[PDB]
Amino acid sequence: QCVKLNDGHFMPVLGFGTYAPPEVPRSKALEVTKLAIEAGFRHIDSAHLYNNEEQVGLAIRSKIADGSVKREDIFYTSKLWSTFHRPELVRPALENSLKKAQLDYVDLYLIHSPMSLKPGEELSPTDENGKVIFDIVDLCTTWEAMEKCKDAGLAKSIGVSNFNRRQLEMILNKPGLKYKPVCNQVECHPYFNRSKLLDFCKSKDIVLVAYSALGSQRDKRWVDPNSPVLLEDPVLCALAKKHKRTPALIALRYQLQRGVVVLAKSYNEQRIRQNVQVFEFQLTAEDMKAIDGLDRNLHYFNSDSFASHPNYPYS
Ligand SMILES: NC(=O)c1ccc[n+]([C@@H]2O[C@H](COP(=O)([O-])OP(=O)(O)OC[C@H]3O[C@@H](n4cnc5c(N)ncnc54)[C@H](OP(=O)(O)O)[C@@H]3O)[C@@H](O)[C@H]2O)c1
Ligand SMILES: CC[C@@H](C(=O)O)c1ccc(-c2cc(Cl)cc(Cl)c2)c(C(F)(F)F)c1
Repeated sequence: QCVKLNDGHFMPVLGFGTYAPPEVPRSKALEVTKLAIEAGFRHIDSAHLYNNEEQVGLAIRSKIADGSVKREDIFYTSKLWSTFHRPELVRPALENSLKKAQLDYVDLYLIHSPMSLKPGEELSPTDENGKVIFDIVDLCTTWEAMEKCKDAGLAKSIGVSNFNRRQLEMILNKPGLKYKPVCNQVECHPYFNRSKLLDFCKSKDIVLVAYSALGSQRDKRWVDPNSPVLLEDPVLCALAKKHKRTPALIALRYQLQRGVVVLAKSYNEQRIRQNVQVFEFQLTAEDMKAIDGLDRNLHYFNSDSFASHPNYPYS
């Protein structure tokens, strides 16, 4: 139930999203990560931005101390936040994540976003008028510092997130490139299937990783409340009736059958265990076709602040 990356390492096909808005107490992240591991999740997706590596790190070590799982069985993912894009800031930001998560290494270390921000300890650098402050960093130099982390054995694999094709090509055509990004974690779901980008990554042996596969958490901070609810789609519901499954299981299985590693966030014990039921059933060739036809080029995250960034991936 794993896929081989272009560096030889293997990543579980289903991953547990660990982001919850800050209004949720951080103790929940420690509990649901235990429930997710008990339910079958081995791939755990986190980030320095999420502010939960302390809790997710303890939940991993707890379930290891239980004997329920071993560290090698767990595929931990972290992300380098935008404020730490400069080369001298990459390795310090990774070992800080390692120190907080109580880990000697991360399985996967990502560039969280190509939209560089002003360097500093603050994650949302704001100016006097409410503007988020942008920065100008050559991401090829950022990637070089990621390569030094993989050679230092602090990240078994390295990759990117929220990169478009041309932003990927910039890395792929970098003189002196030592490692290729094993993955590119982007927003992907039946409404935003990213089919064109998916064929590009497959032709370079880059694993597409779908976040907001269940249509996101719909935070009013970033999501228009008038956008359609993904899991209330008539086609996904009608397929949920046909396979006696849930609309969510249809959305996750769709990504698995098309070669996309899927993430699934949930802070409810019953919906955590229900998500691993994605391995019990299968969709026909027709049903995969029906889901492909729901595409509407709709990304649920939309903000005017980032849309003026020169590295804003969408257009
Ligand atoms: N690289 C990036 O830039 C990036 C961006 C966004 C997200 N991510 C990662 O991807 C993960 C998932 O993305 P997301 O935050 O948008 O959440 P999501 O996977 O799209 O899920 C959306 C909502 O669906 C609910 N849910 C879970 N299982 C369900 C089920 N069987 N049936 C019905 N509803 C279910 C969950 O609510 P409940 O919690 O109440 O169960 C969840 O809030 C995140 O946690 C994060 O790790 C990465
Ligand atoms: C809050 C959750 C967080 C996570 O990583 O889970 C997250 C969600 C969405 C985005 C995002 C938003 C836009 Cl509008 C465009 C794009 Cl490309 C990406 C970002 C990012 F990358 F901006 F930081 C981060």
